Amino acid sequence: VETILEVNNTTEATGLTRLLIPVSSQNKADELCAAFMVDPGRIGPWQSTLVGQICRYYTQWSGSLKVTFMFTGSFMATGKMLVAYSPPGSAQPANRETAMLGTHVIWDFGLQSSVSLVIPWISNAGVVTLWYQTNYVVPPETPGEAYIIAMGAAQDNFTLKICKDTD
Amino acid sequence: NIVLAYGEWPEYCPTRPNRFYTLDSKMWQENSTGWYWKFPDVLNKTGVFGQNAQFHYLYRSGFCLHVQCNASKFHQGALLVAVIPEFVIAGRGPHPGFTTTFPGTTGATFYDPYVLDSGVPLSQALIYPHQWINLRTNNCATVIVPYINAVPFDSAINHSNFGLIVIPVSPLKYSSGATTAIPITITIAPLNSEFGGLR
Amino acid sequence: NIVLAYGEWPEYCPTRPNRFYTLDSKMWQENSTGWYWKFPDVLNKTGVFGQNAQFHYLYRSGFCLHVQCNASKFHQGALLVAVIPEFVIAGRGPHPGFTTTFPGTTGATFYDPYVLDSGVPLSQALIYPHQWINLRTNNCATVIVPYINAVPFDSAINHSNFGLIVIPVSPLKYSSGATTAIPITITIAPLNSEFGGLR
Amino acid sequence: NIVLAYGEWPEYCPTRPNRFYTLDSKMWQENSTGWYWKFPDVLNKTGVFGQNAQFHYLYRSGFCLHVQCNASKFHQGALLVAVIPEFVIAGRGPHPGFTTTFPGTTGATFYDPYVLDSGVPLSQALIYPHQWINLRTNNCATVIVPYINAVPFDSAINHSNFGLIVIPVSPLKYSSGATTAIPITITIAPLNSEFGGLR
Amino acid sequence: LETTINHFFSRSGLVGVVNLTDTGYATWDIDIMGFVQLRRKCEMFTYMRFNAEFTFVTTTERPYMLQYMYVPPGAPKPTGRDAFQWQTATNPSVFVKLTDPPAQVSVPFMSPASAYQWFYDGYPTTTYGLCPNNMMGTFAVRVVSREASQLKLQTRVYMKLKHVRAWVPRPIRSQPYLLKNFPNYDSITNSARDRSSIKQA
Repeated sequence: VETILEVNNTTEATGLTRLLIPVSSQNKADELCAAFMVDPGRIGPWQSTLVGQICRYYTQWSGSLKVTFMFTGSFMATGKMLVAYSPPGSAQPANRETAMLGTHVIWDFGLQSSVSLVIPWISNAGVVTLWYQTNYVVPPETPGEAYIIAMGAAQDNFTLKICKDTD
Repeated sequence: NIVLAYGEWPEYCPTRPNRFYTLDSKMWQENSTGWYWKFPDVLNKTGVFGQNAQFHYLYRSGFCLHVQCNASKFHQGALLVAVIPEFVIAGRGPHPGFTTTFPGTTGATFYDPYVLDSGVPLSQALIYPHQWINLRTNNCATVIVPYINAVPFDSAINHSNFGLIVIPVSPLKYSSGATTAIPITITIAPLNSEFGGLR
Repeated sequence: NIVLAYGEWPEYCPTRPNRFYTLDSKMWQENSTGWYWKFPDVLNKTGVFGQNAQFHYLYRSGFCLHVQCNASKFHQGALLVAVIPEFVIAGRGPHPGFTTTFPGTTGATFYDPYVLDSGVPLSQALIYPHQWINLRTNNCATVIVPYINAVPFDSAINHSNFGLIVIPVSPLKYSSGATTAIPITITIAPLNSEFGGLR
Repeated sequence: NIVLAYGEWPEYCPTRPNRFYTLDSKMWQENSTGWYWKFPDVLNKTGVFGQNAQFHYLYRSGFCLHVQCNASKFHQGALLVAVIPEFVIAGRGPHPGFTTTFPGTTGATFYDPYVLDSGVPLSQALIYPHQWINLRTNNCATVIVPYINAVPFDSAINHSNFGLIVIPVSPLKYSSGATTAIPITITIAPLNSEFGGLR
Repeated sequence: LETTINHFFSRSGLVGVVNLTDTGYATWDIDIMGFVQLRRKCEMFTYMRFNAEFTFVTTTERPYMLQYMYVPPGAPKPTGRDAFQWQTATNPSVFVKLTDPPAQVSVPFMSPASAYQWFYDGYPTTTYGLCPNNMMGTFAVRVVSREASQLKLQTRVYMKLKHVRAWVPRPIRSQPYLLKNFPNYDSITNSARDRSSIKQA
């Protein structure tokens, strides 16, 4: 079940504003919008979703998680995003170019309002980011700020093993 | 498009008595925080159904909903229409009372939407049959709800079958000159009502 | 829609080794004046192709391009995407040098677009396979380019097969309050590459 | 002639990417005492396989070996080529460290060959797939090794699948005037490599 | 028709004008980019392929046995009128008297690549856009006598292009150019002459 994923879990979030990733209109090209680990169970972003609670039980997990985004701007806005991904060998990339060579999905705004991404074969890290890759374009008399809320789910081959009490 | 709550198409197996009712439209501002209604209470003292639920003390029906907000192309924001069975207001602090739990047609408002006023976090609220009203794709949402209860009958006044929640997740931003509020109207139609016993 | 450069569908007749590359988006202001890239140079030191063009000294490939700029309905202007074979920067005044003729992924800019920096007037530039990006009809353009060379092979580093030019013919005008710059992103995919010889 | 390690012919059941590599020949003197290599570590930072094992973090392959020493008819001695799975250096005295356990292409040497530096006596070392290089019969030896691991995959850098040992059992004696050292060259070819995942 | 590409090049115009004093000889590199009437008609295209034939017309200010050597691309050019390059049999030469009607000879297509390239964007490894595969040779006109020629003769070289085939086009040059083999233009003239206003045709 695709549930809402907390990403903006900073100190000063304090409310419903931690369920959403900000998108400015003054960010220069290729600056990281958000980044978080793909870790169903470690203390962080996945701790709010439904996967992250039923995997505090069942000590050993393995499967194929997917991550879905959607956009919450006006109809007139238009931009692009580069949803990237890296295998758990290395850390996150630095530039837009060294992140482009991975498993990118060039997601834009004028055509699609939502996009998914299939992450293959985790076990008991792996880092997802998203980059701007273009300016955020508005017409006049339009508020130039929007938010991107994220999702989270597990596909068919997501299996579990030995039971364990929670917290 | 339409979302069947758990896939039922509610039939019935006490006589068997369909006007599209229309609740009064709430205004949605910048600093608004949500609403809830708790069916089948809001249809009481309203219409021919109200004269069939106040006098009869056994009840079974299913509903068809249509939540629809009209916004121009210069606004933004996204709502959340969910249908929670046996939705219980907890009470902060100390029980909540009566005029908080049964709001009538004027649907009551939230205090803390992040925990749904019951200690249940909103991050996992999509287990219930949900439908995103995203203001750059559509302007309507439709949920069909069957009769979900352990006992096959209940009273209409006391026991509430389920609730309907509307939560502004992303807040509404608008450039200056546009209208400040956006209405939200709701349509309720009983599908297969079946009353029993007259008092 | 798509424009085959002279109608080839580039096949090949030395091993035979397709990721959609994405160059970094240029900002287009009011007083901007154009760009150029000179393929197949910009794919060097980039990706697995860069590790296949820097070590091998024979080469043949064809390309598929996708120039796409995203603008709202409150801007105006029209670009010009042309694909010039053996495109030579002349040099004003006095040869132009090296960092002017091989710009890398950061595509260099024009000085005098009316003569294309080679004494060739822009009025007749539509002999080349062109595609108008008019900002009130579409937002994309797609050119497929075969391998156009007299000798059937060349080196990847030295000889440039062709060039890609983007010229703002009508300047961009916008009412106050809108965003000042408009991005232009480009997608490059090799079609039938065929390298030869390792060093 | 050739010795299949436990009779497998290693097939495979993540893409599927064979040059005969040649390690650098060690000199064998009178008072030498043995060598070991610990595959698949020595193929790292070497060749196209090194660019496929350093960037990928899942791995499965099998090997074909060819240990060959060239001696004239006026020398004598007998070596021992064995292939030990999960070969662990113990450490005397006090752990051995890192540059002792992962020697790279320069294969490290023994201290005490009688106990194989692990408390395991050499008298029983022929359980492993062995092949005698006796210098009055032949001059070559060939072992084919499948992929022997409990988990079907591992990393290439950290976990070593097996090791290769070369031990002079009978020491080399030679009359005066002959050359003092005898070379030993080794050939390594991957059979069915199958990598997975890029970093 | 007469708008086909073979008829568009089939006139035999002047290329180079060579005069010799008696030094004693006179050489001339082969290049069609000598006059502006032929350069503007040959930067039209990018790849060309053609055989050429020549004609040598001689105007004194009687007949002598003056010869016209030919150097294929790679052979060394003569340095003196009595050097040893004049007798190498691998250089095809043409002996023609003065009073005879003028000489005429054909040259085949010698470039290593399939067609000539008038635009190269690269390097051979100031060396920008100098493709060495356009060399066609010299002629090295020499009057033949044992000593003391004393003519003060002037030759003219004509050129006809035959069997020509052209590939991908380019737009024409619109500005005068300074250097001989480079498009440098010294930034500006327009293309169309002005009128008074946008109205009033």
